[PDB]
Amino acid sequence: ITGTSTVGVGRGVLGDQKNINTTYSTYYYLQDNTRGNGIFTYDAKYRTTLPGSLWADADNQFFASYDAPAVDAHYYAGVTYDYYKNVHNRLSYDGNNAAIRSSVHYSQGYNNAFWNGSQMVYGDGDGQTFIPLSGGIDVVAHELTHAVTDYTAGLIYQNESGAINEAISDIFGTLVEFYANKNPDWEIGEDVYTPGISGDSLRSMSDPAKYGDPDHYSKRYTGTQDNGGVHINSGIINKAAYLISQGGTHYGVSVVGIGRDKLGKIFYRALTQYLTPTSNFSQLRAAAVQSATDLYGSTSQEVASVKQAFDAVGVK
Ligand SMILES: [Ca+2]
Ligand SMILES: [Ca+2]
Ligand SMILES: [Ca+2]
Ligand SMILES: [Cl-]
Ligand SMILES: [Cl-]
Ligand SMILES: [Cl-]
Ligand SMILES: [Cl-]
Ligand SMILES: [Zn+2]
Ligand SMILES: [Zn+2]
Ligand SMILES: [Zn+2]
Ligand SMILES: [Zn+2]
Ligand SMILES: [Zn+2]
Ligand SMILES: [Zn+2]
Ligand SMILES: [Zn+2]
Repeated sequence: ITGTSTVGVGRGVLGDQKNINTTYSTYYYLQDNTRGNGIFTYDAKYRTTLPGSLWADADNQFFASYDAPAVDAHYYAGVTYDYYKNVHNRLSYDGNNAAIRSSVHYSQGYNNAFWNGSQMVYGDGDGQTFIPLSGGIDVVAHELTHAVTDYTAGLIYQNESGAINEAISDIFGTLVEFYANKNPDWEIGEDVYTPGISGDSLRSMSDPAKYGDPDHYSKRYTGTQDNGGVHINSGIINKAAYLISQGGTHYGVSVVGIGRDKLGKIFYRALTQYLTPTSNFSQLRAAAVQSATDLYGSTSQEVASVKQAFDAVGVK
């Protein structure tokens, strides 16, 4: 809509207060004109029809419980936009400042969130397994990174390529969580998963085996479930990324950590320049080594640490 850019105030899913960019035209709308071609948040009204109605509010204050998932979807889309622009010089998910649209209150008791090719979609969860999924910044950024992948490498969502696709989304979901300084960790989905249970998550990047996921190529899942293990085998790559950043000793291989910024630069270059739709784990290693070589030089510690980390998880 056309109107005056304003700043409202609201509370997110976890009860935290934040300012959000809105647009005034009789009502205040969840329309952020400050980022690219805009960030737009919609009410799906518990239907499965998309996108629903552009979110309208009478007083620019968003403290109702019904408001909370919209506040966080809107705010965390903006944080993700800022991360890709400020850190990687990428303008929105397509690199051409495409508008980011999100719908909240999708369906009823729906324990999922997804990028559907043109917008974000968030369920509210069932209140036991999940609370509204836009409350997790790493979830938001994970799903928006699938859009980045679709517009660059085009990794297909099965077998090793699909596990890479998932791991890329976990890596940048985590780097956005650190960028925002929003209770950062190397776990995925901890802020919205099992509200009754403290200290768990959907999966761990620092210790995938904590939840039974593989942390070495020799332990990879080889069956047909989960599209060939896309959420299971991602642990192999997630552990390598953790080692590249933080260092450690894993299956007897010592890795010198190089930190989070260089992790992000190496993987962003690999994704945007070198990966293809059917890249496998071995090709990811080659792409990451070449990216580190491009950025830091063939004899650098950065290249040596990438090699060490992939050796540690058994990927040659
Ligand atoms: Ca209000
Ligand atoms: Ca996390
Ligand atoms: Ca929990
Ligand atoms: Cl560990
Ligand atoms: Cl371990
Ligand atoms: Cl470690
Ligand atoms: Cl170990
Ligand atoms: Zn997803
Ligand atoms: Zn995913
Ligand atoms: Zn966290
Ligand atoms: Zn798992
Ligand atoms: Zn899965
Ligand atoms: Zn280990
Ligand atoms: Zn370890």
